[PDB]
Amino acid sequence: IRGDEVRQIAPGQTGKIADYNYKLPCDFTGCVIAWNSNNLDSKVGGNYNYLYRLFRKSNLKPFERDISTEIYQAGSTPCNGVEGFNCYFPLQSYGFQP
Amino acid sequence: LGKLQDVVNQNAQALNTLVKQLSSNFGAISSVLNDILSRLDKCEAEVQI
Amino acid sequence: TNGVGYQPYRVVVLSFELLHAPATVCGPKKSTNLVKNKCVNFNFNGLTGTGVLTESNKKFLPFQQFGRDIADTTDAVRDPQTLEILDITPCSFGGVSVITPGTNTSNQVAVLYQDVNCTEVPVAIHADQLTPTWRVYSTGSNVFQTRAGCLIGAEHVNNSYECDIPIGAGICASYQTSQSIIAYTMSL
Amino acid sequence: TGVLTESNKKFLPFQQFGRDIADTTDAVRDPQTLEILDITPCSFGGVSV
Amino acid sequence: QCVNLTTRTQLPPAYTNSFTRGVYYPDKVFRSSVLHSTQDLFLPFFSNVTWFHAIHVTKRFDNPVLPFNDGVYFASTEKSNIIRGWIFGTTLDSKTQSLLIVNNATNVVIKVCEFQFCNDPFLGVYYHKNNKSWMESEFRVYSSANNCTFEYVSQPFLMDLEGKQGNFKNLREFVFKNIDGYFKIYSKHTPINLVRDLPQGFSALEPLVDLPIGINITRFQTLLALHRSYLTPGDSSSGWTAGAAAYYVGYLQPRTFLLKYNENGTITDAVDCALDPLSETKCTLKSFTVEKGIYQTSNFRVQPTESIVRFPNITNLCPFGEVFNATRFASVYAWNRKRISNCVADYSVLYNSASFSTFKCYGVSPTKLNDLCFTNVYADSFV
Ligand SMILES: C=CC1=C(C)/C(=C/c2[nH]c(/C=C3N=C(/C=C4\NC(=O)C(C)=C4C=C)C(C)=C\3CCC(=O)O)c(CCC(=O)O)c2C)NC1=O
Ligand SMILES: *[C@@H]1O[C@H](CO)[C@@H](O[C@@H]2O[C@H](CO)[C@@H](O)[C@H](O)[C@H]2NC(C)=O)[C@H](O)[C@H]1NC(C)=O
Ligand SMILES: CCCCC/C=C\C/C=C/CCCCCCCC(=O)O
Ligand SMILES: *[C@@H]1O[C@H](CO)[C@@H](O)[C@H](O)[C@H]1NC(C)=O
Ligand SMILES: *[C@@H]1O[C@H](CO)[C@@H](O)[C@H](O)[C@H]1NC(C)=O
Ligand SMILES: *[C@@H]1O[C@H](CO)[C@@H](O)[C@H](O)[C@H]1NC(C)=O
Ligand SMILES: *[C@@H]1O[C@H](CO)[C@@H](O)[C@H](O)[C@H]1NC(C)=O
Ligand SMILES: *[C@@H]1O[C@H](CO)[C@@H](O)[C@H](O)[C@H]1NC(C)=O
Ligand SMILES: *[C@@H]1O[C@H](CO)[C@@H](O)[C@H](O)[C@H]1NC(C)=O
Ligand SMILES: *[C@@H]1O[C@H](CO)[C@@H](O)[C@H](O)[C@H]1NC(C)=O
Ligand SMILES: *[C@@H]1O[C@H](CO)[C@@H](O)[C@H](O)[C@H]1NC(C)=O
Ligand SMILES: *[C@@H]1O[C@H](CO)[C@@H](O)[C@H](O)[C@H]1NC(C)=O
Ligand SMILES: *[C@@H]1O[C@H](CO)[C@@H](O)[C@H](O)[C@H]1NC(C)=O
Repeated sequence: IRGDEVRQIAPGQTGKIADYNYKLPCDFTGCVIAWNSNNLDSKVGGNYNYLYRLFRKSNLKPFERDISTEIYQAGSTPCNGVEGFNCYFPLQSYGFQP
Repeated sequence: LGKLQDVVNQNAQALNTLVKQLSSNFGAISSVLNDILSRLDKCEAEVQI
Repeated sequence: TNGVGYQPYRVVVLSFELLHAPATVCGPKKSTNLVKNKCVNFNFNGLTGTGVLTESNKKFLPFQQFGRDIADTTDAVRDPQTLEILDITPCSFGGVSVITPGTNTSNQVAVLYQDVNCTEVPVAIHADQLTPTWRVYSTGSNVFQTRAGCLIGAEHVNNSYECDIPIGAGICASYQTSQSIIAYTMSL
Repeated sequence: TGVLTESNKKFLPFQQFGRDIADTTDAVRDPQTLEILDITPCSFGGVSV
Repeated sequence: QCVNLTTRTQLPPAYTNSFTRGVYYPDKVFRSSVLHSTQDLFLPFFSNVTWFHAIHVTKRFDNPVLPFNDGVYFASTEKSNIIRGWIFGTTLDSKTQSLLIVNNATNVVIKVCEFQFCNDPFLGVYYHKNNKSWMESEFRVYSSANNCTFEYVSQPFLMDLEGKQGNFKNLREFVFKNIDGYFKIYSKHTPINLVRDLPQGFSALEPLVDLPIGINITRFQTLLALHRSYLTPGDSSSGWTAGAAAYYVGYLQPRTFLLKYNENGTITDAVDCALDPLSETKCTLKSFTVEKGIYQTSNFRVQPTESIVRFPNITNLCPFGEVFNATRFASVYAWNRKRISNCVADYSVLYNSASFSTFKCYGVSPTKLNDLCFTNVYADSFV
């Protein structure tokens, strides 16, 4: 993830990561380790291999995974699985410059 | 008949005091289950409850 | 170009209070039509809960939304959409007593619903939401009204005997010999 | 802390500990030598002076 | 490639009564001679469990897409091992990950995988002509498998996949549930000699697996193994005889139970609290025997079934772009303060662009900010 979102890896948090990508329980025995990975996952011109889900219908359950790439209908009209106005691709790319 | 009336009054007063005692927080953030369960998830609400 | 500790940080502090006064800043939820007189989970302006909603009369000054009783539990709430006062009651009540001959004899039982008329037992007990096995003990032919309450599952007998299982208000129940539970006024 | 003794208990393969009415652990499966050991307090009440 | 069955004689769904079934160990702890109380997802006693069966001569082979509701009790009576797998998922369309448990007569395989499932999948069995035995040359479950994040191909084995005629000999009971991304399966196999609906007896379903699939499950279906021999006419869509097996599906609900652990550590009896007044008294008194008398009993009988939300109808999105996307902030000594009212604090708009180094909330759990209304909102802004 990015640094600013490391705080979201904890029980009872909210945000992109703690709602749409990775959720932790509060009956959670275990522990969390995070370390800066610059000059290992960031390259010149931007590293776009790492993605994160930006739009979802509802929040995730704890330890639930969602790899679906279906188009997110933000507005009223169904856009029928093609990108367009008021429909977005739910996965966005981190831009990790060094 | 002060004795019998005293008995009845004692019982009624005890029950009313028991009802009144539900307003005490006992260290929790509130004395109402609904407020605790709405402000906090079970994560933090378990200890208060 | 200075260190991260010296870099500028923009800060906003959002101060508010909850569940104590009328609210205009709401979350991104969608309301639902009102279902009254049913054990239901409700959420009024973020105050969640479960119970039975009914209509009543209360004079709420414009700066008041909730009302609290002696026990401090919220009892009256102003509905934000349709401006009216609704009273919350628990969707159950104490006063259910189970009469039985002891196991190793039979599994039949009787139920005494205390201080309820036999006409209004189902609404009081919310038998619509109860299991099928609880509904047979809610209404039938063995329904008997007493000064204590309504007794179900035992046939009323005009005869009088000694007290085997005391019930109340001069009523005692026993296990006759097909085999069934009887309820009768005691013999002094 | 306590006193370990040997005993007889049928532990299914997914069970390691055993708990009594008071919820304190009373039987433990020794990981190295597969056997059940009972833990008792190393003292007892009943001493009068 | 996959073939859709065309010959069907369908009846309305059948029901039966599940009595004192579906009890499982709730923990991996040994307790002996103890009356232990618990609350969890359990199958209520004396429940209307749905009945399905495959028998021939009326050419039913029923296997619909049933719904999954926070836990399921499955129980199959069989002798020839017809009922031989399950498919779980949310849409079963390859747009979402789906779970597949299949015993293909040599291995039991568990896959969490984006499957383009058939419409009426069947695992197949075939009485071979080149040799007088049973073995299957058809595996008709899915058409594609991509982005495939789990695998439990087991050790090889061999099983009596033959078609036996007579009386049932195996009752296999399973409890599935999905909690915190963990698929818990409890299992029990017992020999029974009955050709009826659910037998008389108490089971003690042991924990089988706790798989980490981490998916959303709302529907399933069963994978039945087609019989096929040289005594049936027609093509694959007609030339198949049904099996001779039956299954039953329940639906777990949150219930409080009493359980009795015997001297050897096994569950032998239980009480469904909130079933009938007598069980309610056994449950309140914490015993399996009640002597003659009258007992005051607590309130477990009624449980909630629906939820209501009643919020003000306000449509004006809240000024997030004026406090966060402000051209200029205030100096900390003259810190700005802004009243906020008549809002819908969706705050998902900030996800697109704004990233916050610190976001700490006091007096409120962050998860509950979507389920609340705030009275006197002030934004104090500075640098
Ligand atoms: C489908 C998933 C599947 C599961 C979960 C499974 C579990 C399972 N099956 C077993 C035996 C066995 N399992 C089967 C067959 C089955 N058992 C079933 O759950 C099903 C659906 C069938 C086929 C219809 C048989 C025939 C035995 C041996 C019975 C015996 O030898 O008496 C055992 C005990 C193994 C041992 O004691 O060494 C386990 C744990 N086997 C499977 O194939
Ligand atoms: C798991 O899958 C189900 C089915 O897709 C989701 O429930 C549906 O969500 C949509 C909105 O996204 C609603 O229109 C449907 O009415 C819902 N159906 C039911 C029965 O609730 C569910 O949201 C998914 N669970 C999670 C955590 O994402
Ligand atoms: C215009 C301000 C409205 C104020 C509403 C007040 C309280 C309800 C919303 C609370 C959270 C504020 C947004 C913080 C988003 C953090 C998500 C993240 O990036 O991790
Ligand atoms: C919206 O709110 C108003 C008053 O606040 C109320 O009269 C009305 O019933 C609500 N619902 C709709 C659809 O307007
Ligand atoms: C309910 O019972 C009370 C006293 O028994 C009686 O006054 C009242 O009329 C009854 N109401 C009905 C509808 O029967
Ligand atoms: C459900 O079970 C009850 C008995 O507990 C029975 O009265 C009822 O008819 C059953 N309903 C269905 C649809 O099976
Ligand atoms: C008891 O007496 C009343 C009238 O005195 C009568 O109506 C009633 O039928 C009697 N009970 C039975 C079971 O017959
Ligand atoms: C090591 O473990 C095995 C079984 O786990 C046990 O039999 C053995 O006694 C232990 N000690 C040594 C030295 O191997
Ligand atoms: C089965 O037949 C084809 C595939 O062979 C499929 O497109 C169709 O949807 C299926 N028929 C029905 C009634 O579902
Ligand atoms: C099906 O059975 C065959 C037997 O050779 C085995 O190779 C295979 O692993 C089984 N299917 C899967 C998906 O493993
Ligand atoms: C999911 O499958 C599609 C099919 O091409 C592929 O493009 C995509 O990269 C896969 N995503 C993951 C996380 O495997
Ligand atoms: C407990 O296990 C032993 C040996 O397996 C057996 O003799 C005994 O019968 C079992 N206890 C009961 C009540 O059956
Ligand atoms: C805030 O500013 C950024 C950059 O101009 C823009 O991408 C984003 O849409 C804005 N978000 C809001 C809520 O105004």
